[PDB]
Amino acid sequence: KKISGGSVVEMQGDEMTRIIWELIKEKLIFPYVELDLHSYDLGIENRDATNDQVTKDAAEAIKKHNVGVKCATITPDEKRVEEFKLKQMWKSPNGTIRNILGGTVFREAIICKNIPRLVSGWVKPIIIGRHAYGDQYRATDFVVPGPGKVEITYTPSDGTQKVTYLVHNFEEGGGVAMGMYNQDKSIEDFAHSSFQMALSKGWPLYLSTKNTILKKYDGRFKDIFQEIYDKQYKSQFEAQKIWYEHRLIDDMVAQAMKSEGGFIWACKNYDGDVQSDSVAQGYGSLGMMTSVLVCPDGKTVEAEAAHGTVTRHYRMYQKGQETSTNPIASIFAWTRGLAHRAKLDNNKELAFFANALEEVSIETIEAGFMTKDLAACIKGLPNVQRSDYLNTFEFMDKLGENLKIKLAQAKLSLEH
Amino acid sequence: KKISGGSVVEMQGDEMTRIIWELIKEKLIFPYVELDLHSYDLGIENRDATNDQVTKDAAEAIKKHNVGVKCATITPDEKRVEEFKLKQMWKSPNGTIRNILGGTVFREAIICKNIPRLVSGWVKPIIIGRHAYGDQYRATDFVVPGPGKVEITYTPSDGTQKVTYLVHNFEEGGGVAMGMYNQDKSIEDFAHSSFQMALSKGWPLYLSTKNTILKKYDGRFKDIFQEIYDKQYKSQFEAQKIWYEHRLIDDMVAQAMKSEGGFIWACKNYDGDVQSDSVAQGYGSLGMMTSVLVCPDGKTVEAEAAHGTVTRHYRMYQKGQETSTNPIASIFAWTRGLAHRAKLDNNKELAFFANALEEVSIETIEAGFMTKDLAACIKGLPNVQRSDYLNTFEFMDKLGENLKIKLAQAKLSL
Ligand SMILES: O=c1[nH]c2c(Br)c(Br)c(Br)c(Br)c2[nH]1
Ligand SMILES: [Mg+2]
Ligand SMILES: [Mg+2]
Repeated sequence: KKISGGSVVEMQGDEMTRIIWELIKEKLIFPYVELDLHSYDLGIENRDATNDQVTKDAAEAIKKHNVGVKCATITPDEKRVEEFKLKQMWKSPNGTIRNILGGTVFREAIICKNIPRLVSGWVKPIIIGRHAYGDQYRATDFVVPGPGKVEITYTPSDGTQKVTYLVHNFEEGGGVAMGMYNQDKSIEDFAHSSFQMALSKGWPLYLSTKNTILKKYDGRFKDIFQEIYDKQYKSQFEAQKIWYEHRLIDDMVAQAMKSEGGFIWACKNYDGDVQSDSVAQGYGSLGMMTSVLVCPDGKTVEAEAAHGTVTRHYRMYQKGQETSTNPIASIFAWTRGLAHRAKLDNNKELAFFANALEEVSIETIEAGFMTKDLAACIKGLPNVQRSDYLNTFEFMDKLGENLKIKLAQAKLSLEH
Repeated sequence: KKISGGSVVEMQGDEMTRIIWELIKEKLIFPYVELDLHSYDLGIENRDATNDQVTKDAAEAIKKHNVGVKCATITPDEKRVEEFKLKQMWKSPNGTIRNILGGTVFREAIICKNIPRLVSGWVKPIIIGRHAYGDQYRATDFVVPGPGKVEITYTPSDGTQKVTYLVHNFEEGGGVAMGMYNQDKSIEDFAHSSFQMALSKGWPLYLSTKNTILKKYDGRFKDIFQEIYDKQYKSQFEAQKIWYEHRLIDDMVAQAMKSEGGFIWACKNYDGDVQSDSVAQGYGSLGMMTSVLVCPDGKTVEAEAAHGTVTRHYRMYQKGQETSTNPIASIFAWTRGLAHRAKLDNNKELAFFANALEEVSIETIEAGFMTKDLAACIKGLPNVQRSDYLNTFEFMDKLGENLKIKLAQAKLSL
């Protein structure tokens, strides 16, 4: 007897993280949970073979089944095109999925008592709410080949007017130009999700923009957040002795760095990409971070392993060398996805399991059993010896052992 | 007898930094240096009164005299428009000046042995090379009022073709849109300045972009840097056992944070704005940072006090309250400007003076005499008592006393 998991959309990935993904399912999920798994191969070869259609199909399946769990993938560059003999330099699958679903990607460090922080003052968590739609991630950028005029136009759908703004007149040589946008409804959804997250955690909320420079573009984010706060959330914030404030991005980063944590940080798409990584590194390890896309319907989520594909480790693995790759981000993509699945299905057994696997992952590391990266955090990379860490397989074995113990003990406890 | 300073363009600023600016010239510069000072009032009231023309005139005067020194100014928002009863919400004077001059803004922490870092590993300096032209700082952004099509077009000056790219078709409601650009020549100048800085310091250089997303726009920065490195700087870097590498911005920040410093970080305009402040905060204090615009001609510079205008302190000052405002950024705008002036004029006396004032500023803080902000860095703001710091006037007095001693001793040593 396994737990009835329900419907989950899974997206397979690339390189080392693809290997780890299969170990996780084989050792940590499948022995305990029975799932109706809707699998999509987002490996670079399958994306190339389906002309990136598999990415769009996976995003539509998430809309249908409400929970997706995604493995980290390769976003190809010139070198990758040559390596895999790709038809095109395919766009980021994350950008494609996020553009289809919309929402806010909430990112937070996975804290272990024995991992030292780079920022000693951060005693409370920092949650990054990254706007997942538009801006640089759905932009139109091109090379300007020589002298000439770049203009940007708006034509309302009634056809009664046309506005033409001059971007730049290139007089000597060329350069680059780009157009980008955002949608009012997407900004409103981002605001609602940020206010709701601040209220569920009982922490103040800060929105960062550069509205002093982008008066109209960033000014709209600032105006939409303020308007929604004043009309729908101000009394709720006052009741919990918390607040909402707008800050300039350069002021916000410096304020975050010298703070003690304990706040929600609403970031525009590009800033949330950079800041979520910086904050994760500030808590100790870039890889020790959750990443959950919360869609506007309040029912759909996509949990992911946000970090790289770890090419260096993958090359070693191919050459038959020993590797010690951290699987926690991939584990927490599963647990966060299963926890949301459990919440939708009112499934106490799956809710218990998802939480238990997160506890086991943290308790394992805190018991002194970890991969090379985490061992380097504690000791410093030059002082790390083979005895200080477990290889990928040894670490997964330790986790499997600890998970079995935790679930067996919980079964025996509820037997009265 | 005073030192013959030469021609310097000065730009007066706003609020608390304006007060401090006058104290600096009165106590630290004028008693020792005779200057042909070309003064421009970039105070928010004068910018409003001249319809922001004073900003453009100051930028042209920098082109002419090759040295500018700028006080921090207000970039107005809605609240500022009401406060000063402004005709318009005037654009950032820094954006206006940088757009006219072009170049790279080099930013670096001002290190004092007794100020604790937030990042314990940073034992060597991090120099940020911020591209000072285009991108978000010369963008065309607007509100999209409802459903309709946003398009971006390119028309070559020969008129033989027209490219129209669809930005977005707004189907339900409106939003926002923007167009932005950069110039090949400006990118090439940014590359040259970054490679030259890395070679003068003997440190590796990293360029950060998001070329995996903005394949064409950021790809051009990456291609121009690589092309210039391979053709003009690779052997020079190999001779100093240093290197140049491109990194994705999110990877670069994490790598910088866990490093020990000791590198040049070439940043695009927007990233250099955020990262220069983050790095300054990592070394201990946001305000303890130099900011020098190095123009493409290799002759023109604009040194500035890049931090805030300290409105909170200014309000206290107006109410007759005691204030303790750090003047170091404004002092180093003067010293960096005078050092460049001295280099152009081959003036050993001015070169000595500029360096001496930087030494005095650091030695004064290291002797335990500092403003409230620096005292809070050492003790923690709740543990700071009035006896731990000097007010603005007391601190400026300490510096003046120390500067007089240093210059008198150097004169006697001749
Ligand atoms: O953009 C960012 N963010 C950031 C942080 Br959150 C830290 Br702790 C640090 Br030390 C630095 Br350099 C940065 N840069
Ligand atoms: Mg990232
Ligand atoms: Mg800044």
